[PDB]
Amino acid sequence: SAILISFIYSVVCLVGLCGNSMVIYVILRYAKMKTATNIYILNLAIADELLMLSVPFLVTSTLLRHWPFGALLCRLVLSVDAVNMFTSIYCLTVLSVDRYVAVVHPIKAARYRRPTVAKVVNLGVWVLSLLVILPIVVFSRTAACNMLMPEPAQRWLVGFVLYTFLMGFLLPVGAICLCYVLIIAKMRMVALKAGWQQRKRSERKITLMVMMVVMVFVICWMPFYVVQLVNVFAEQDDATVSQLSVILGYANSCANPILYGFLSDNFKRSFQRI
Amino acid sequence: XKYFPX
Amino acid sequence: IAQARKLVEQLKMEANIDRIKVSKAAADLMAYCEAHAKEDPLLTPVPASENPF
Amino acid sequence: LSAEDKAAVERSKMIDRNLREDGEKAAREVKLLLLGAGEGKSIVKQMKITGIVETHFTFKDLHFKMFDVGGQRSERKKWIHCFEGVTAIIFCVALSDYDLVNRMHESMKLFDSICNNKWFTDTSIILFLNKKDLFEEKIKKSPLTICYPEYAGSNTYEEAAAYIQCQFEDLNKRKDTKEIYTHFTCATDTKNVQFVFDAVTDVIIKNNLKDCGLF
Amino acid sequence: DQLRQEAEQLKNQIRDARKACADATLSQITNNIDPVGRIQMRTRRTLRGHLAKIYAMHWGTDSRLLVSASQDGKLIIWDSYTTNKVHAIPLRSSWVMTCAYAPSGNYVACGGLDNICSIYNLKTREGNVRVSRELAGHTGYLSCCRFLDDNQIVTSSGDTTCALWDIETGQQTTTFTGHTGDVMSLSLAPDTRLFVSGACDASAKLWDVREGMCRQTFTGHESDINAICFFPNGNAFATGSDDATCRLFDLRADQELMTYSHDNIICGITSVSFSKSGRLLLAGYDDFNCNVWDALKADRAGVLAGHDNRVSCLGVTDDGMAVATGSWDSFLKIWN
Amino acid sequence: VQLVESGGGLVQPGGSRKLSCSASGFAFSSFGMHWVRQAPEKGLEWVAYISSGSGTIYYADTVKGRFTISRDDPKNTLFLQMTSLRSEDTAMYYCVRSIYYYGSSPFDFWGQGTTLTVSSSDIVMTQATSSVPVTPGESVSISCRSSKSLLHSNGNTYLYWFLQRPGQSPQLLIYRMSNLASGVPDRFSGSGSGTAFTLTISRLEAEDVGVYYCMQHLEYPLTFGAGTKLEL
Repeated sequence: SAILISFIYSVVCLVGLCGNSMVIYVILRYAKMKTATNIYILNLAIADELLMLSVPFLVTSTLLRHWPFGALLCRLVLSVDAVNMFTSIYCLTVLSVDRYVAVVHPIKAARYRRPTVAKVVNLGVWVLSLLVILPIVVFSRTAACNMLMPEPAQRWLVGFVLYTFLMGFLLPVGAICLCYVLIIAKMRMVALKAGWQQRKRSERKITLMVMMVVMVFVICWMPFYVVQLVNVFAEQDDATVSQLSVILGYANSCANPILYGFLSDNFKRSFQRI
Repeated sequence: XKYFPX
Repeated sequence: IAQARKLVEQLKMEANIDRIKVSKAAADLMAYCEAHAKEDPLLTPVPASENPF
Repeated sequence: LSAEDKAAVERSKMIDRNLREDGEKAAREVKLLLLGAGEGKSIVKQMKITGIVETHFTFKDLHFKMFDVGGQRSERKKWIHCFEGVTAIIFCVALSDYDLVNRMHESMKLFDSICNNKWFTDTSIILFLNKKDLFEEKIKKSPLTICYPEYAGSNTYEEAAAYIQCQFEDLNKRKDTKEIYTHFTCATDTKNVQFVFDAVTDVIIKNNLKDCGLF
Repeated sequence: DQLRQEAEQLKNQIRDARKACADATLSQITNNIDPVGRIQMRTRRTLRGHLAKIYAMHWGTDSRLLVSASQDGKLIIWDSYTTNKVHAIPLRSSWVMTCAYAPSGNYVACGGLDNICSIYNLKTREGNVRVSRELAGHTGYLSCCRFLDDNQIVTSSGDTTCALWDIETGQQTTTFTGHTGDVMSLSLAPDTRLFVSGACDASAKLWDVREGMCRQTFTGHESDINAICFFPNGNAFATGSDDATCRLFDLRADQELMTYSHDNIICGITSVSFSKSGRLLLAGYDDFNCNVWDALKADRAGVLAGHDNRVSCLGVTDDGMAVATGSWDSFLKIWN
Repeated sequence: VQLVESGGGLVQPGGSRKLSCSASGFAFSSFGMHWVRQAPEKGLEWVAYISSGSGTIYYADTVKGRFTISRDDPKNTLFLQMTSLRSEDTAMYYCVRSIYYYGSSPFDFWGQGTTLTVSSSDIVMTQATSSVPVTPGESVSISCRSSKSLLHSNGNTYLYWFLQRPGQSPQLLIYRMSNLASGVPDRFSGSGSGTAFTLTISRLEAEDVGVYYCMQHLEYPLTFGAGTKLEL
């Protein structure tokens, strides 16, 4: 199972790398990034790429059972994984907010929707990621690369687990579900009073798309953040479900291009160019 | 954590 | 009839003019192109020193 | 570099900032191209807040600029590309013209020329079917089949008006791209402007979904 | 009634005249001349700031300042060397289809579907660009205005006419009629004594400024004409139409010399220009790019494909050091 | 245009005072503004500069910390707040215009100025001559020398010439050492290069008698010459 799961790990890593790499390639030159949407897509692609490039390390830690890369590598890889995962989840939230303030607030938002605002918000997302992930570097050493915070080790481990759970699954889901239900509402209230709307049209396409950018995100990360807690507050033996949970967590960063990428008008045109 | 309790 | 007299006058005024052969026209076109070929920056690219762009 | 070369750069940056701020204010105005064969021109009087005739009005904190190009006698092919990008096209058609003359067929021909135009692939058309009052009396006296031989329905407003509306909406060959917001013009103070605002906000919402990738 | 017969005969006579003086086939005259070769041009500068399709640009006689008009209701003056915006003139009518720069540099003009050529004064106390005049009198739309001096400008319009104005007064001092279609382009001779226009009747006309009467007519296109330029010698001009073809006409032979076309090109030419030597003919196309032609061989010599939309305007500097292209993607490019 | 100045007067040493400059007849907001100073019987010294949009402020090394230059664009006003005044601050202060774009003419208009009195690496421009007797019709050449080449790598020689007739304010004559301002005849001209600069007058005439000043705009602080008086 170790060999087959490692092969699947490599396949997923390369697929995500290809997808997000082509994303940045399309957005840098053929798209000619001007607006905030392109900045956010660029930041998300960078975050996704950085997260994805650390699969084989984990696959060797699960297969080799040791860390033959050095303590500094054990710290750095872990830190980069936390940074990329958190900033990817935050870029998703910032994209979802930028849309609510672009279809429901299309007038006053012009001041907010500027490239400078996008860049400063991106810098803030990266800074927040680093601030919330430093406790990893501060307490990461070879044991098996893991965290060995001071006693009570269990207490610090639940504190960090709940910190990440909240600040990287709940605030996003609570600000990505809301920002997408208040977007459908606007498409409904302003559809009946158009003088042409028969059976709702163009809502059947945005109500299924919107309920597909949230299910993927909330189904790739729910298993990870539930099995974690379950396991701190309960736990079990034999395991290997952790492998499934982790692969799911890394899979959300392979489908992101298929949602915020190839489905964007500029992305469609630029990909048609090549 | 990533592998596995926690 | 409304504009069938001035138009014919304009056509007549256009016709009564000397017309050189196309060979001479080509000759002076080529002569002008050759005489100014050394000072056409787009035709002959200039070094990076004498290039404000 | 030099003191005065950097004051020029600062001036250029200020000009850029003002251009940005003026482009932001222009994108919140809804440009509407006013068409119609032989002119509901004069539909334009609804709100009471040289080639093109730009009429500016306001409704619910939304600024409307209605550009009328009736005075331009030149070939439409040479200046219609200028209006590529307007929010919508308000196309007024007089219902009380089917019996006159043929004129309704001219309206249909113009609607086909404009809707299926290389420049207005995604530009929604607001079809204003006015003169319905006179249309009632006309169909009461003269059957609607005068203009539509294929018409096989009761010469009554409820049916004739709907048949004409479908005969007009069928000219659209790109129903996936654009949508025609039909409406039977009735003064009713703020009734036509209300419909124009509703259609314009729907179009704006579609465009913003397209611009955000959300659709 | 029967008077139409004579005209036909006269027409034949005219043809015979320009058929009698045709014995060269210019393409056959250059059999022994070395080709220009291959011309690769790089986008030296990119000028950004217009938020809509730009429709016209014009170079300053200093070869450093240029003016460009766009549908965002803006007339921007660029310092091409540093990409600096010198002036940003807000326009009353955003439907602008042409823009000019005075040879002195004191004034810029513009106009479009408003039927007026507004003339703006750049060098004023008060440190602002005020509109110094608004020339009305056209019943079509302004398609091209080109200054003669600070007090004289020549316009063309969609009402099938051209005009020559006086600034201090604002009256049409001359009117040039004879086109049977919209006039879409203008070009003033280097001596500014006689200009040439190209209309939608698929014909060009060589006028006279002082007299006010047409001097020659030039046919050969099978579609409407959108661009026209004069050769540097002022003895020939190039026209670009919607039939995907550029043609060169000689004012002395009263006949076309070269046709610049290729089977793999089907779009229409939007702008035309020459090089300082008149040895390269630059033509902007609807296929989103520009093409460089060997004006004496008719073979293409390069391409300037860098625009993501229709190239609408195109112009070469007076010193010849640079080319500028404007396009519907709202960017200008300085090539060299 | 008009640039009126108010606030001048008599204050005690160490006090504070505000000078106001009211602009009328030009686009104040698109104009850089300078505060120049002239001691009772000495030459000009640039005191402060605030850019258009107020996004850039410069001060002389003699006023940093205690002089603040402000700008009220909506009401077209310029302010100079002075604290801890000294006897060296007694002078007439001038409000000066400046626009900066390709081909502009900075320092094209000066105010009349306000008198302030109180009780008891920089480029150096050398204008050696301090008096020159002349007769109408004679051609005179005023000379200026700088301690550093004013020619920039962009081809501009940032030298400016001013003229101040008795009981008047300085009046720009030449900008960038060759260009002739608007409102001055072709009699005046300038030429030179790299620290060697000469003005030239042909067919001199009355109303040309005054003090001709030199200035460099190569870099801040802006420095003036000592003034070349020209009498009969």
